[PDB]
Amino acid sequence: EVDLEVYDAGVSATAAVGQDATNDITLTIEEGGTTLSSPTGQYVVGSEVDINGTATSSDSVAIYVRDDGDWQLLEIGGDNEISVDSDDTFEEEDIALSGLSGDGSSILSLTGTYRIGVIDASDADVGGDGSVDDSLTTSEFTSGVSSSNSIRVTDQAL
Amino acid sequence: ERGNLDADSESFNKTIQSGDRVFLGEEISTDAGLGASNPLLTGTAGNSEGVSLDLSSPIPQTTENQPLGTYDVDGSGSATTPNVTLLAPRITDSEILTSSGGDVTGSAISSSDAGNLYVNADYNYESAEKVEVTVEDPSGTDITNEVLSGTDTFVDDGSIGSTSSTGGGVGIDMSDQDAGEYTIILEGAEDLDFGDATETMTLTISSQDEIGIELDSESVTQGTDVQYTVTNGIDGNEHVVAMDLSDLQNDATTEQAKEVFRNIGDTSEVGIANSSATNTSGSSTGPTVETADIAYAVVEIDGASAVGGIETQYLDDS
Amino acid sequence: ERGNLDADSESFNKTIQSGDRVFLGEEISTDAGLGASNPLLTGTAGNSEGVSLDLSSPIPQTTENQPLGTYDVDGSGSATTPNVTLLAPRITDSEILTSSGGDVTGSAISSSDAGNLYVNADYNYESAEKVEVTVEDPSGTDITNEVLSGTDTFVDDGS
Repeated sequence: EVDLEVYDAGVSATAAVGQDATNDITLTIEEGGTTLSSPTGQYVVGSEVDINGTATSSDSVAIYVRDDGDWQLLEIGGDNEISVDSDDTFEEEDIALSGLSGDGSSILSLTGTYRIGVIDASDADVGGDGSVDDSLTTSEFTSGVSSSNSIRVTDQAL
Repeated sequence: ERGNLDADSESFNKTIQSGDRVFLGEEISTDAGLGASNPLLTGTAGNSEGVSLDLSSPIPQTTENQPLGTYDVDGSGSATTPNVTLLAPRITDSEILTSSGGDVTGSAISSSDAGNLYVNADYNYESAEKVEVTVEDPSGTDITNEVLSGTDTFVDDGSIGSTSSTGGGVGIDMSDQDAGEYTIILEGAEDLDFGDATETMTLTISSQDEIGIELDSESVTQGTDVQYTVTNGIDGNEHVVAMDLSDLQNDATTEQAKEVFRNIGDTSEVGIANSSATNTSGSSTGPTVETADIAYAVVEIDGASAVGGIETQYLDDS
Repeated sequence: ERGNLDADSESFNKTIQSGDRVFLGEEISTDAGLGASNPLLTGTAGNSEGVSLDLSSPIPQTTENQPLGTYDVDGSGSATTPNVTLLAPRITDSEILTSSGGDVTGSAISSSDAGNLYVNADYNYESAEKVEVTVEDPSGTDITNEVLSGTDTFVDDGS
């Protein structure tokens, strides 16, 4: 719950710390939702797929992949982020997850069942420069607003 | 001073000297100048002769009770002595232009690119008062201080087409604001804000719709021309619509492939291009039909959309 | 120059000299000429006497706030010095004629014979600006560059 306090006319800023508020108003603030839709269920190794999902309260989002350890960052490319429209939806063009350069993509190259999740810009290099450049652990990834879904990679076909 | 208003960093001045100009809605200052040395003025000729002009009081408007013209101290006579001519306040043209030109007023623009916009206008009253700019959200609240970037809210006369903050015009960074339709309000500094002296320029902010293309028909036969429209593009920039030569008929010639796209609409140049050179419709100097690999037609955009056309004749039935 | 516009292959010119004519919707150029040497002008006689004409700004229209007439530098007086008369822009007559005469405007014509058509007009503003021609399809698109054959889209006065 968040409150707003007003003060009588003519009061100074410094002198208003102790005096009681003439009136007040309160509002509630909750955390939004950030989920992925398309990178779910199945994935052919080496194939290209789009990034589909929604983000109610987000500006920059990053995609991470985890398998028995750290969440290795996936280098999507330009600025490692996706903007969100007014409809609380973010999208990306067709991207080959394994094709792209980075150690994050290397986990998905081998056949198996893994996990992929998205996270808002609340990380911001877990404190520092305004860029998503880390490999957030389980505690760091879960602490912020995020969501993950199970994914498994299937070998190629013809 | 008066007539050179920005020379003293003043937004206005009401110290009228002899022979200067005065506008309809002014409020003359009775301090030193031609407001205490000569407060009573009378008309000279035309519809204004005989009519008096009281400088100690605000001047009326809409060309009633104060006809436009030169005013004497003696009236219609043989004296040419402390002097006032009465004009009308006017805003003639005003536009919103991007950092590299291109009017974007009354048209939706991408939030990403709406970060270096400019506001320019031409107004008649430059000797008297500058013109203010006030950005208003669709909810109707003054957000000017949030979006202001420079020039101190004052835009000079002329300076239409000024893409830099060095010239007259104010820059607004509307990138941070959400999607919606916004209104920019221009009006005089103090008094000249009534009709014909103020103008509201609208502006739409929305999510960047990627380039959209539509056809008036999808199922057509050969020979039937089809008009294609490009939608949601930045004004003043040149798109390229490409045509894969594999869809072309095999028995086509070099001159037969350069006429797939017509000069209809906003199309600028037509021809066939390759990774190294291009063969336009002007001459058959570049790649030939077998040498080239793409057919193109560079097209600009005026407003929110541009329209072109194609010749489905000599196209493979697929 | 001004008054002989096609003599310099120009579609327009806004360098007004003393004694020339000016039309309602013009936008005078403040460069060399009677736009920086004398930017303030006042009326002479009739309904235009006393009224001022600001050359540094676009000129209003519909005969309001700018009465038609000769304008002095001094106003109604004993001076006949840098000078402007204000007329109105006008197109009087215009027709579409076949290669051997015969008006075909507003009338259906055969596609076979519609291959050597001409467009002609008479306009008042010949000293200031030429008049453009723009062919529009029923769908409402500029097809001028496809159908143009010559004369460079500019049609002269008379003719």
